[PDB]
Amino acid sequence: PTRFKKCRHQRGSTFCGYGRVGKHRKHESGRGNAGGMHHHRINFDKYHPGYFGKLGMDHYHRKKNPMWKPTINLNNLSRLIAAEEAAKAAKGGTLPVVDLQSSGYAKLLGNGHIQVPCIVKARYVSKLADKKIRKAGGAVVLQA
Amino acid sequence: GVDLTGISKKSRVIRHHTYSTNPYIKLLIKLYKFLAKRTSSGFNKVVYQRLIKSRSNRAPISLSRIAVVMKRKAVFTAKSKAAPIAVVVGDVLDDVRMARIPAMRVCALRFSKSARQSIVAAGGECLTFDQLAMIAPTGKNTYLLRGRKSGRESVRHFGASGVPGSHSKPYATNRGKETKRGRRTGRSYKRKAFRH
Amino acid sequence: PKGNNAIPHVHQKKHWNPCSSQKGNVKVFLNQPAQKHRRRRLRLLKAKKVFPRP
Amino acid sequence: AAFKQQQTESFKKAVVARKAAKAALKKTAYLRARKYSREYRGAEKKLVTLRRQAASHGNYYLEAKPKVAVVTRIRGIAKVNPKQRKILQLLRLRQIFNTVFVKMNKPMENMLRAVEPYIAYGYPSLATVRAMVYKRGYLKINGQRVKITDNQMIKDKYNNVDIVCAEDMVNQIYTCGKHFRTVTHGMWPFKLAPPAGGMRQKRRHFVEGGDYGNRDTLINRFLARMI
Amino acid sequence: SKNHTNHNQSSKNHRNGIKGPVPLHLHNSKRGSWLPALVNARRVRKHNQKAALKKRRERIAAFAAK
Amino acid sequence: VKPTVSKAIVKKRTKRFTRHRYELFPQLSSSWRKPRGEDSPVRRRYKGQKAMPNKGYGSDRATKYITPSGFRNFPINNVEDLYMLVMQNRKYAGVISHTVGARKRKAIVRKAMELDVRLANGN
Amino acid sequence: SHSVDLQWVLVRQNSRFLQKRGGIRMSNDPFNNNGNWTKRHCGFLNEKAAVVKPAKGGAICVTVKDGSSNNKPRQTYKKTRASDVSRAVAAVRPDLADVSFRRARRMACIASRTAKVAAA
RNA sequence: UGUUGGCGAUGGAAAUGGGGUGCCCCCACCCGUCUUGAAACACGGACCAAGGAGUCAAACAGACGCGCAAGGGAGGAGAUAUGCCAGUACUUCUCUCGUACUGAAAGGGAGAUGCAAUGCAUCUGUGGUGUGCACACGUCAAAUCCGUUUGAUUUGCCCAACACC
RNA sequence: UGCAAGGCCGGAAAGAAAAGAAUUAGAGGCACCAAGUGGGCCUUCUUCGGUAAGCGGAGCAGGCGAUGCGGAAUGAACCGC
RNA sequence: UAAGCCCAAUUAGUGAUUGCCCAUUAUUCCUUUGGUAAGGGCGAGAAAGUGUAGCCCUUCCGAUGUAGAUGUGGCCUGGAGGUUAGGACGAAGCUUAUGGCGUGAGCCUAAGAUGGACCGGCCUCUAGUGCAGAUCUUGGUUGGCGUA
Ligand SMILES: [K+]
Ligand SMILES: [K+]
Ligand SMILES: [Mg+2]
Ligand SMILES: [Mg+2]
Ligand SMILES: [Mg+2]
Ligand SMILES: [Mg+2]
Ligand SMILES: [Mg+2]
Ligand SMILES: [Mg+2]
Ligand SMILES: [Mg+2]
Ligand SMILES: [Mg+2]
Ligand SMILES: [Mg+2]
Ligand SMILES: [Mg+2]
Ligand SMILES: [Mg+2]
Ligand SMILES: [Mg+2]
Ligand SMILES: [Mg+2]
Ligand SMILES: [Mg+2]
Ligand code: NA
Ligand code: NA
Ligand code: NA
Ligand code: NA
Ligand code: NA
Ligand code: NA
Ligand code: NA
Repeated sequence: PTRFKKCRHQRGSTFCGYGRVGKHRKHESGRGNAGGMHHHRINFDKYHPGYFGKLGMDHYHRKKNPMWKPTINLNNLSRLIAAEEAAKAAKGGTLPVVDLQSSGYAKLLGNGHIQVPCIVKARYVSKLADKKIRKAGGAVVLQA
Repeated sequence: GVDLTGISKKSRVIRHHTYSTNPYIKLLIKLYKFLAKRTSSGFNKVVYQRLIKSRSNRAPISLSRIAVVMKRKAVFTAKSKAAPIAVVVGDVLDDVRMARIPAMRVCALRFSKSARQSIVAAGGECLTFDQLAMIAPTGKNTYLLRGRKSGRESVRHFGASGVPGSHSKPYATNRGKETKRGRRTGRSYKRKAFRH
Repeated sequence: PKGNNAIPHVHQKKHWNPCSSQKGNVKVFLNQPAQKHRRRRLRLLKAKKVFPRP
Repeated sequence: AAFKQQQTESFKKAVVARKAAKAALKKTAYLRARKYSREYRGAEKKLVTLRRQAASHGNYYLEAKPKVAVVTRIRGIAKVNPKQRKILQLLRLRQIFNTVFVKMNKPMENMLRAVEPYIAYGYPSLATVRAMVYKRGYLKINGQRVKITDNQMIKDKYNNVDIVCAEDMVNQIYTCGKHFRTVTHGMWPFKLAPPAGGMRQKRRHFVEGGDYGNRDTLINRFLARMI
Repeated sequence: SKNHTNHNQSSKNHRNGIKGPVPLHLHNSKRGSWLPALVNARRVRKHNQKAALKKRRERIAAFAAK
Repeated sequence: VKPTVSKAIVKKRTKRFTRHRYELFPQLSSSWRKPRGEDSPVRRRYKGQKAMPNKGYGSDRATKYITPSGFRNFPINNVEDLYMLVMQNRKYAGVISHTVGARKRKAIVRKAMELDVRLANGN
Repeated sequence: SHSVDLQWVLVRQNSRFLQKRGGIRMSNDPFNNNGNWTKRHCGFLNEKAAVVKPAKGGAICVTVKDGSSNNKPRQTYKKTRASDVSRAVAAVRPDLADVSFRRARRMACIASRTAKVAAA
């Protein structure tokens, strides 16, 4: 809305908040990111360390679909089980089955304490996750 | 003329009234301003002060944190006394990382649907502030709680990233762009990770 | 006095804006509901014509 | 009507207690004033006899050094150095013709010596202290400037069994008692009028024919035209 | 076109005052000190933490039992 | 009806604050504009110049908005407007709007006379 | 379910009964005994209400909202010396006694003056 | 807070405030600008009307308002009320930002306690210490209409937050 | 069982006397977002260059710039405020 | 025989205390406005309240300012969604020794011996939204001048 802007508060004041000594002029420092090495060096070096240079190897035709690999944690595993099966679950008997690749995940990581034993089907798994789930009472089955 | 130099630098910036547009918030403020004026308790004064604050200064709290602090208070309490009422001026959100919790009475401005369901399933009650004003008009036997503020992305961005000792994130949309010069010793220099 | 902002890459340095000297290069969507209505009407007519085939 | 009856009964009980407290405070103030008057007379007489005894034998009598000073600001707020500005702020003389009582010890004398061209000071008398408390005495109550109008305000402000009336305040200030700092810190700075009849020269020392500096017990005539 | 002065600088510095130093008990880091003593201090701190946990457990048990 | 009595009205200032130098240019209006010239004598507060409005010229709140008759003005547009004035008789007087016609003005004046409501521009 | 405090918060700033002319705020409400725009006198939103009105001849009619038939707009208000009028009002609303007393006196005086100008 | 006179008897009245013009005593350099400094022998300046200058889009950030919350939300498109209606009502699938980071890369990937030295056992749980709202339990002052307040402090748990590990 | 370091437990405490033995228009700490400015000039003391200067260059503080009012007949900066 | 210069007094060797003139300063009284504000209440009168014609009463302190920042139930202009109203018994526009109100931007009434068909208040929404000066733009006028 134009009625809330600062220019409506400034009608009658000649300079509009820019001063009589240093006026409001077109481009007093250059256009764009000009001068990042000469006269804007302090700004660049103190707020954006690492802007200039090269690092690492190249990869000419990157495709992200072969690189798809999302992750989920043991203490988060309960989002993928329905409430009734979670209540019915108990170590030593019949456990719920979780399909990570159908739920949208690829790798199982092992942070935290597992809140319910279950059988997990995953493409990948880590050492700690495998060990912890085996101790809890569930199991992990590799899929493709 | 009186010499009062630097006397405006003693002035403090407080709020004193709410910017919220919520009629129910206004009704709650009307109740607790009266209570804070006519009652000697400090609980009412603190609650009134926190109802006036902005949304960013009323951070949400978690069910797991509520359970943990309540248990740590309960271990050292007589076996015949009753547990207190957890009070938060803010929202209560759920935690999927904690499955089983005790039965607690909680009062808050808002509950998630999942938080409400979890509390009632465990065996507790979700109260409102007008119900609290009738159960505990002075705030006796209550636990006043606050939610966590650090860990917000804005807080982690505050500062200058290129001065020694500084570990704040830069404002950048490409994650691989600002590495190299000023971040690796192979380039000109690397900013120091520690300073006394 | 540029403080702590991002480094901008807004990419608007060609003659896309139509003015007194430039034709422009823009595309607006102000005919979206009209075209949606037209498509639905055509589909209904075609189904009526080819009935009883799916 | 139970609430109204309880309220009116409580109020009827409170009024009589207020009257009784007034009655007791009056007697306490009377007794203290009488004893202070006796003490002043006795001290004066004792000094007189001691001086006469020395003079008869041909020795000298050395008087006790003054313990209290009264300081007033005679210059306005313009072109003041940072150090002297801070000293005047610490002494609570931020306006012209403001007055305070200070202890005349070493830490305060070395402060008064550094702002001399701005002040006039000297050693007050009982009449001066009494007049400045009765005519132009104000207290600090909840951060406000309140004029002294009865002894109940003094009692409530100071909350000390040694300070319950105005004669207690006068005695403490005059004799530099154990509550000198409490009594003087609980007061607003005195705000006086310009001296009727004029000054001499605010730019010279009193010894040179001007106004600033220490003028001993001649400050009383200066203040008698300002209070 | 090149001039230098220190005229208004003290007043500017004292406007918001010269802030005093931080108390010595805060920001009392030990990084960069003598390593042989640093290592022994770390071992003692670990033992102290274990002792504190045990003491709390004992307190809890006593309160529960009596 | 008579109004409620009040203190005497003081009116700190009666003259108006007019613009600087509007008497020399026909196109300048007399309404007040704040002068912002660097060398302006009115802005710099010289001795013989005209004054600028302050908060100190404000009027006593006990008598603010009271007209010389002792009432305060409330604008009315028809007959039904008098019924909400009939209860605050000694505080408010009605002012008939400029654009109400003669036909309606007759009825308004008659009703106000019956109800004992004062009209500031009645008839 | 929706209380008078909530309704007042909702309508305090704009309503068809609020007349803000000049800098003065009055009330057009037919169930207001004062003309003031306050929650006490806003009789169209209160649960109980009573208003004194002039009736034919020299009669004074008091209209009372008991508070039981609200949500039935055609049954919300049932009709009915100044001391008697005040006692009638105080049954419904004790805090409406003085204003109703004064309003009854004013209505009687208006009737007498109208009879005077009728004779003249 | 009363008392005594004058003018005013319904007029072309009297009175009190506004408004207009003249006069007397006093006060008072010409506006806008740039400049350390303008009344300047420094630039612009005969009169009036109408017009005349921080706006639209797009990326990011901080503060404030609102909805939902370990999740939030589309967009494009479709379906039928719908055949006044460029609006409103409804929607599967997906996509995107977030819940996890780190390495040039091949790649790897975060709980606590106890006992031991890809180890074993339990799981209602702040990893520890210092400074720390409210609440609970004691104690002492001041004031008191005697009912309680206003203060201080001891201990328990300490929420948010900061310092050291 | 000496010294060093980190803790637990218990005790004392004019909570800082007396000797000129402080005072305070004396609430401490921590962050976030942004403007204008980056031509200065005068005076008191101290001064370097220059014959000197209403000249050039510095140190400490106060002013004008950004400010009227009362005085020095008049004056950016003097005296009082 | 200073109305000059250097000293010194205050009504004069008679005996306690200040010759007198002038500030946007000091003291005091009245009014406004704002607080890091402080208390009380809930015959005409009182609203549980940031901000108004302030809910009502008492109390204390501050008040200038260029470049610059911020606030305002602060003023004004063209249009949209609502609500409440006016007009041939005279709308908009225009004129003023027409007063009243407001610190002010401004609002309102009166008279027209003006006009002849449209338009006001309040709550939200919206923008090509406020002029004294740019050797500003377009139109009209003007002194010089009954002159060269
Ligand atoms: K320079
Ligand atoms: K006026
Ligand atoms: Mg290379
Ligand atoms: Mg985090
Ligand atoms: Mg800069
Ligand atoms: Mg800067
Ligand atoms: Mg062209
Ligand atoms: Mg003199
Ligand atoms: Mg100018
Ligand atoms: Mg992250
Ligand atoms: Mg300048
Ligand atoms: Mg100002
Ligand atoms: Mg300005
Ligand atoms: Mg337009
Ligand atoms: Mg005229
Ligand atoms: Mg324009
Ligand atoms: Na600039
Ligand atoms: Na200037
Ligand atoms: Na310019
Ligand atoms: Na000028
Ligand atoms: Na600049
Ligand atoms: Na410049
Ligand atoms: Na114009």
